Amino acid sequence: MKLIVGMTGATGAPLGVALLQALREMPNVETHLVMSKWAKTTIELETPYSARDVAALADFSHNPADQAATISSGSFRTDGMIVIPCSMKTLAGIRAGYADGLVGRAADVVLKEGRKLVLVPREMPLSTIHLENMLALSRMGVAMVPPMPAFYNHPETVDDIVHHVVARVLDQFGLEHPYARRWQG
Amino acid sequence: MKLIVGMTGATGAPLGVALLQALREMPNVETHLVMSKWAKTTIELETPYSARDVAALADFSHNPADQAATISSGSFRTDGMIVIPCSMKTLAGIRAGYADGLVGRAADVVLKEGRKLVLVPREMPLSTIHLENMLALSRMGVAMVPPMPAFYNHPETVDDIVHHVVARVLDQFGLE
Amino acid sequence: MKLIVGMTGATGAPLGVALLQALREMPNVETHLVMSKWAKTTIELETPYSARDVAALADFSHNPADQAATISSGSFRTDGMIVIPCSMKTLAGIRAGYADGLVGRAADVVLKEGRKLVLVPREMPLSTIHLENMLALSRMGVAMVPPMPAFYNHPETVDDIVHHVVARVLDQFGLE
Amino acid sequence: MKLIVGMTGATGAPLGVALLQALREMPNVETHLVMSKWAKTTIELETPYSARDVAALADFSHNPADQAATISSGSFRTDGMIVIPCSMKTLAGIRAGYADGLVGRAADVVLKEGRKLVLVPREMPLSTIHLENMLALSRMGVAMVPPMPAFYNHPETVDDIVHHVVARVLDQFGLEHPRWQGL
Amino acid sequence: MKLIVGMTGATGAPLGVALLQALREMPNVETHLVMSKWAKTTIELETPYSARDVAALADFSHNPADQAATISSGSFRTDGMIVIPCSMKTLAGIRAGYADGLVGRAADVVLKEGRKLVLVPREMPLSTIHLENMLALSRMGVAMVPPMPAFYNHPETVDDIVHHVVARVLDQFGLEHPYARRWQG
Amino acid sequence: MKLIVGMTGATGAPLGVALLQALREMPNVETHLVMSKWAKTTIELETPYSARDVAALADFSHNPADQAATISSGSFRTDGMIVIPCSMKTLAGIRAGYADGLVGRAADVVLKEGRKLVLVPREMPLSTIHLENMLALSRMGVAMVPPMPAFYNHPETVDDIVHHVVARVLDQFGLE
Amino acid sequence: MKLIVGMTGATGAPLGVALLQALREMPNVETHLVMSKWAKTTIELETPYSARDVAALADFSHNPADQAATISSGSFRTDGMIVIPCSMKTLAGIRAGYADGLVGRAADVVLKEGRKLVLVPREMPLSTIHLENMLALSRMGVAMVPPMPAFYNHPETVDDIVHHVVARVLDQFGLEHPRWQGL
Amino acid sequence: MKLIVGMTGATGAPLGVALLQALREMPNVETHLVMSKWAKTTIELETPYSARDVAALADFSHNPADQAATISSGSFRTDGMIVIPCSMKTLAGIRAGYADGLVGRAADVVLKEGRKLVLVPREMPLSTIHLENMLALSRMGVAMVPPMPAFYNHPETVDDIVHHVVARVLDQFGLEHPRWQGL
Amino acid sequence: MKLIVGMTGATGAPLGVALLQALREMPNVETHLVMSKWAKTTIELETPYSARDVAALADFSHNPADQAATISSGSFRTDGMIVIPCSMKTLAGIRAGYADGLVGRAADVVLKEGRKLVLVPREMPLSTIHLENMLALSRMGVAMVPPMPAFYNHPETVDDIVHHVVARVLDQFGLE
Ligand SMILES: Cc1cc2nc3c(=O)[nH]c(=O)nc-3n(C[C@H](O)[C@H](O)[C@H](O)COP(=O)(O)O)c2cc1C
Ligand SMILES: Cc1cc2nc3c(=O)[nH]c(=O)nc-3n(C[C@H](O)[C@H](O)[C@H](O)COP(=O)(O)O)c2cc1C
Ligand SMILES: Cc1cc2nc3c(=O)[nH]c(=O)nc-3n(C[C@H](O)[C@H](O)[C@H](O)COP(=O)(O)O)c2cc1C
Ligand SMILES: Cc1cc2nc3c(=O)[nH]c(=O)nc-3n(C[C@H](O)[C@H](O)[C@H](O)COP(=O)(O)O)c2cc1C
Ligand SMILES: Cc1cc2nc3c(=O)[nH]c(=O)nc-3n(C[C@H](O)[C@H](O)[C@H](O)COP(=O)(O)O)c2cc1C
Ligand SMILES: Cc1cc2nc3c(=O)[nH]c(=O)nc-3n(C[C@H](O)[C@H](O)[C@H](O)COP(=O)(O)O)c2cc1C
Ligand SMILES: Cc1cc2nc3c(=O)[nH]c(=O)nc-3n(C[C@H](O)[C@H](O)[C@H](O)COP(=O)(O)O)c2cc1C
Ligand SMILES: Cc1cc2nc3c(=O)[nH]c(=O)nc-3n(C[C@H](O)[C@H](O)[C@H](O)COP(=O)(O)O)c2cc1C
Ligand SMILES: Cc1cc2nc3c(=O)[nH]c(=O)nc-3n(C[C@H](O)[C@H](O)[C@H](O)COP(=O)(O)O)c2cc1C
Repeated sequence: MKLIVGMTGATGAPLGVALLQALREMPNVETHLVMSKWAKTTIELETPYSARDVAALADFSHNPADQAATISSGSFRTDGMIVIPCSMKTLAGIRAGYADGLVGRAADVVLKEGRKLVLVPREMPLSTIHLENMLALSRMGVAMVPPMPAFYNHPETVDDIVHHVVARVLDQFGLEHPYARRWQG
Repeated sequence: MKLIVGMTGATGAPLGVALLQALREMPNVETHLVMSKWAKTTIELETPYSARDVAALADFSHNPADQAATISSGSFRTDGMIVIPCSMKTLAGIRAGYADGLVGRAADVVLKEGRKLVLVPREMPLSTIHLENMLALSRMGVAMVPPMPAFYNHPETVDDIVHHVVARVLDQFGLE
Repeated sequence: MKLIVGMTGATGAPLGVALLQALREMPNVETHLVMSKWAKTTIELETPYSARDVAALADFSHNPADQAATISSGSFRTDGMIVIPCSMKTLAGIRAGYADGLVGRAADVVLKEGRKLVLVPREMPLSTIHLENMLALSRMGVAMVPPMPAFYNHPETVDDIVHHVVARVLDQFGLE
Repeated sequence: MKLIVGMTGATGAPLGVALLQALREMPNVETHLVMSKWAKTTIELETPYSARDVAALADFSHNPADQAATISSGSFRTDGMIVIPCSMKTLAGIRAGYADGLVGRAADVVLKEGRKLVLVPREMPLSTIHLENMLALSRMGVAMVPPMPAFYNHPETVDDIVHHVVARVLDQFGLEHPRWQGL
Repeated sequence: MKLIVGMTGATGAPLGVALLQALREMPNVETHLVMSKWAKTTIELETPYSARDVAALADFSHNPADQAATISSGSFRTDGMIVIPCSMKTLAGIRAGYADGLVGRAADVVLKEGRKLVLVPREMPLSTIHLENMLALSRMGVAMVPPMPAFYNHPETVDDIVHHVVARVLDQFGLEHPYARRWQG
Repeated sequence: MKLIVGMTGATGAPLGVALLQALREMPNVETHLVMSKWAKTTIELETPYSARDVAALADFSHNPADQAATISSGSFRTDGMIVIPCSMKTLAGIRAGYADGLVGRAADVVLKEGRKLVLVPREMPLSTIHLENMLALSRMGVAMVPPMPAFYNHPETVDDIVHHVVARVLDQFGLE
Repeated sequence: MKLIVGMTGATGAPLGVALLQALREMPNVETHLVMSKWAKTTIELETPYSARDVAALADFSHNPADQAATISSGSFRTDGMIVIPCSMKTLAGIRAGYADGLVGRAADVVLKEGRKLVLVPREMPLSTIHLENMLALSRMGVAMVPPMPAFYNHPETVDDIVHHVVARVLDQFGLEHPRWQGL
Repeated sequence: MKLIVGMTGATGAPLGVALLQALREMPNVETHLVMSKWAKTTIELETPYSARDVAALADFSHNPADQAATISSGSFRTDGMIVIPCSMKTLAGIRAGYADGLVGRAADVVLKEGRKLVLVPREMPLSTIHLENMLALSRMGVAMVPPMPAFYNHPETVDDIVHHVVARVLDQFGLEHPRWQGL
Repeated sequence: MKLIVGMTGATGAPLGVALLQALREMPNVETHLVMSKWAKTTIELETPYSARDVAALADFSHNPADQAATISSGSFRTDGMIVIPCSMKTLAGIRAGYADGLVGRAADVVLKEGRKLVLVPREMPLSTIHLENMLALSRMGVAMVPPMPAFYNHPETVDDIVHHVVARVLDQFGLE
């Protein structure tokens, strides 16, 4: 299983780091990371990790301006892509198909190859434009997994919420997060 | 100021309790609470409070089946409504106009009177139907304020995230 | 009052410079300027001023690449935004939501927060694409105030036409 | 070349007058003028000219209520039409196809024959209805040429703006008015 | 507060007269009336007032063919417009934007300036065209306030129904009709 | 039977005159004629008749400006309406609902009451706008019976073509 | 000039024949004819001519089933196409893009190359499906020219109507057939 | 004739080079080239030529970031534009109207002036977003000319395919490159 | 594996012949060929082969008129279908659902059963109609794999271009 992990400059960099950490604990999974310029800023602000620390969580890390990277090619097989978190700018770019950098190009390629795209859109409030773009991509089979907190499993800390979101994102690829707190009835 | 607060059976009952607690501190605000049947289950499961405790946080607590409540009529003036959290079922009913209980009727009335409606939709993932319904209501000027965690202010506890969302919902009505 | 003034590389930088001069005559208004890269080219070709001169007309002048500026945050309260003049490319980015820089990000934020956005779109002719984008934004309550000459008040000079457009743009925020 | 020129009651009668003057200097262009009722009001308020003065600038002048004029039939060949300036009411009538007078009829005819219609829409602000109407006609190949002032060529007077607008309108028919290059 | 009051040739002229009467009793409110040709006919048929009697209820009255009236200009500030009753022809004109007379022009101007437009559409049955036009304008924020009778407050006379409609129309401008019979529970 | 016959200023007044002559041969049919201003021009250019002659072919001839005529009321029962011929402008007014005169008002009323409307649209070529308007009305059950020549029955004269169109128009109301 | 002329099984074979005769009088126009199967039936029933007679009126006559004809490729340059008259079935095939025979293929080719397609649609009444199909092609710049009789020029015979229709069809290609003025 | 030629970072730089060479053989055609950043990468990887070599094939070469170039204004008359090959990113930018660089701007200008835009879209497979974008521009009269190989004329080399594509692109402007007939 | 391979009369019969040759090198794949009437013309003009030669490349070759063939039944399990090359007319028939022959019927069945359909659409230029039909089918999950030349791997011959297209078509079914 080869997964692309795009990270983007929406607040919620801890979500990306945690997903990358959980992926690192699965040996059957090769990860290709692309951090946008603004994701690097957000990682540094919101987590104790640097961008290089996060890059080291992945098997491969590609430059966001590098349209000649492996994952820019359709013939280079992957099982899909997660953008976490996904900003409104990146969301809008993917919907329009304006593949100006590698996050956008890798996403455009994933879609043309029929591979799974999972977005973790984060913004509040959501406007009509945000919702239009989300719907357009949803109709195409793109999974929309905003980081909405669950309270039924009695979370206490931010980590509790992050890990639940990560588990529910991973569900999209039939992957089992080993600390998921699921509904029992 | 008169505000309708709808509570609904989406996970996130602490979101609604906290908004009610904040509003309680504002004497200038008259609150009209409508807890759905499933919001009572979610409150009692996810909070240390009972439905009756939450009811006591509001100036009025209308029965979710009472289509004869003051707020069911457009002639009764309010400043608008918040549904927090808002389930996909309730969202869908509002979009369709299928006003079969008081949460749905109050919302339909708010919309027909040109009053402010603010929804706190909570579901994950969001499907095509959810997004269709959300989009259609957004085009009508309904505020969509999902409980999206912000990390730029370095939250530590669930209370931190809850506090942030409530502050932003309050913002929709110029409240601090 | 807090107003964001975006300047964009459409011909008509004198419209933007004149608006900022008129705002500087109002001591109660805090102005946040964002000049695009091409707006600087246009200012220097069409006005007596340099980019620095125009920057000095506003309380703040943010870098058009700086997505961390105050006005990129929703929680930072403003009374809205004017893009004057507004090129088709900027208009297109806003309609699409492709918030690549601060003009785009500030606009996207103004819209999500339900604040007032006023665009001064300048292009001739207007293509199908231009009108599509204008129509979509208009349905959302975005004011479209193109710099259309009025001849009923018998203008004589360019300044007369400029002044009239500015006053009507100002009029959107109930200003004289 | 045969061109229909419609004038309409939006502010900007000076734009229509200057177009007719520019077309008057071109011998192998036959102009057919239709001034709307409210255009006469706008001409007289905004220019030093009377209605008859403006009518004299064109080869033919047709009554706005005359649905039996030459230009109201598609069998009468022309090279197209300019409405300058074009009010929101006239723009809406054309979009709807409600051809109540000659301006609407001629425009409707130009469209059905597949000839070139150029509109000079003027209103501010532009509402949702305005934009909807403009977009629907744009999709049909109707040129939308609002009188948007250019500043890159350093205008000083109203005339500078008016003549530039006229030049860019004329461009639609490949006609040269007596521009951007490098920087 | 400056309000434009358009009247139109749908049955229901008593609704217009009553709204104008109620407005006359509010000194903070300047009214600009435009009666269509057919409204004049309807006023004379349905009320004991003449058109001039109704004109005298307003602070200003403009000619329906007068595209040069104050209210035809956007720069002339008003707080909005009510068309009461609003015929299907007038409704259709406003939706198409075919601003052929002053009722239509003043309405078109109100919409371009972002001011409040309140329509009191009256026709029965409603056809697909009526409904299309009503919806198009509704999506733009135009208030659709058809004169539908309420029976919960136990009306007895036509006046009872007229005054309730008028009160509910006035609600659109935050104005208080002093004889409103509101729902008490 | 009560039928409204609208005449409109499209070329093809002989189609309208012939329809009225054929109806006058049916003693059970009460005809309500409304000739538009331009229909009078067309009748006088294309037929041997004057406006008065054509008016005398029907039981009633209402003034095209008279919005108070019997047929302007829905409660006044009719079996429907034919517009023959129907110009694009009249077709456009009906589709838009801009019922400025009696032809338009009578049509708008026929539609709201669910009565049968038959249009004989005449124009060549048919533009996008014309087809839009025709399609919209067609979706509502409005019959579109343009005066299309049939050559299978070997016509020789204009009257043969005219007669065939009239019979097929008549056929809409199960008439011979 | 190279023009494709398609004929189709709507009533109005006399319209197609008269178009070919008018084009035959024009030396610098090369006509390519495609008669549909049902058009041959309509020609023989409605005219004094046989199928071969009509084929002789054109420079080239292609089999309606021949998808290998010159006109079935976009590399073979023409100035466009007229389908006269055009049945609802053929109109629907073109709209759908279901280019089963040469009439549909040539029309599909004309469209993809951005050349001028003119249709002479004939049916009565017109249904919702007819109008939908006509509208969709109209939006793409396809001229819709139904054979609508004009009466203002005082016709007496069927020929008068036929020749006027032909003249107005030819107008689409700027060709003059051997009209409205004033009143 | 004045033609804008845009080159873009889709595979198929040989297609753009061959178009410029073919246009170079035509004296009364003035070509304005705009190579995108990624097009230079594609040229160098896929051809024996450098960026400067290709720029020398055109009369004018404009920087892709230069929004002040002659071709960025509608007052500067051209006969239209070819983007060859056209990436999905550039195709999407044009459709959206997001005219961030000169390729997008010139294309946006060509469209607003009603001049002819021809795109040579290349990607495989084509996604829903690609097709949506292509369709929206097609509706506006933008020619969509993907580099689809023909086999009926029996090609042997890559050059055979390239030159046929070029010929069919040129067809859009009525230019003859130095085809199907019968069977 | 069971694969349906439709061949259609677009130029590019060498693409279809090459695909069938590549499949014949895979012993686990049962191929069901349907050559259209015009595909036979194209094969004989563009390849060294006759229709019989191409038929012999597949396990089954069904008559393009035979709506009773095995693959016309949904209950007959397959892994999907490739149309290579796919003309605009065939593409149009599939999008419309006008399943007049076996290529159309087999495709309509593949879609109703939720099996994979891969079209190799070949035409230049692509008109509005072509793109409409392609877009509609694409929204349903139909893969659009037009024979687009790739120059990054430095091809020299027609066979190089052909081979690359085939491998990417194959790639849709996870084949080499
Ligand atoms: C600290 C901070 C927080 C931000 N949070 C969000 C957010 O949650 N949602 C969003 O759409 N953009 C957010 N942005 C704005 C984006 O970072 C900006 O639009 C940027 O251009 C995104 O580019 P990228 O998607 O390529 O990373 C934030 C920016 C800053 C600096
Ligand atoms: C503990 C629990 C959590 C739930 N969370 C959600 C949720 O997050 N989003 C949602 O749409 N529905 C959620 N539901 C399901 C809704 O309660 C259910 O659709 C119900 O019909 C909603 O009715 P109501 O909106 O009137 O309260 C949840 C149910 C349970 C019991
Ligand atoms: C002098 C000159 C005049 C221009 N005028 C316009 C114009 O009026 N409308 C427009 O959309 N673009 C115009 N542009 C092109 C834009 O500058 C270009 O699209 C640029 O990318 C806009 O970027 P921005 O919106 O961030 O400023 C002009 C460019 C130049 C230099
Ligand atoms: C002097 C004055 C200025 C006007 N300016 C405009 C204008 O700028 N745009 C517009 O749409 N209408 C404008 N109008 C209103 C129109 O004249 C009015 O809608 C009229 O019905 C148009 O009719 P017409 O298009 O047949 O001329 C103006 C009216 C007056 C008297
Ligand atoms: C007495 C009478 C009652 C009418 N009632 C209505 C009605 O309720 N609804 C409607 O749309 N038109 C009604 N009309 C028809 C309109 O008056 C007619 O369409 C007229 O053209 C409207 O023009 P106006 O809107 O400019 O006044 C009525 C007409 C008459 C004479
Ligand atoms: C002799 C002549 C022939 C006309 N023929 C047509 C026609 O066939 N189709 C059309 O839409 N308008 C035609 N018109 C133009 C209309 O008469 C014009 O649009 C008029 O405003 C229609 O108004 P009415 O529908 O109320 O009669 C013709 C006009 C003249 C005088
Ligand atoms: C003599 C007769 C008259 C016909 N007239 C028409 C007609 O007016 N309009 C139409 O759409 N079809 C008409 N048809 C039916 C068509 O001929 C039939 O749909 C046929 O399949 C058309 O095929 P084609 O377009 O390939 O010629 C007529 C058929 C017959 C035999
Ligand atoms: C050699 C290689 C081949 C590429 N081929 C294509 C292609 O076939 N189609 C496409 O849309 N993008 C292709 N790309 C990706 C684009 O180059 C990338 O999206 C870039 O941002 C396009 O920018 P531009 O249109 O300004 O040149 C390719 C990239 C590389 C490095
Ligand atoms: C040699 C030649 C090449 C053709 N090339 C194409 C083409 O590339 N695209 C297309 O849509 N049709 C093409 N056709 C036309 C089709 O063969 C025609 O539309 C036929 O009806 C298709 O039917 P089918 O899809 O059942 O094979 C070509 C025809 C000939 C004979």
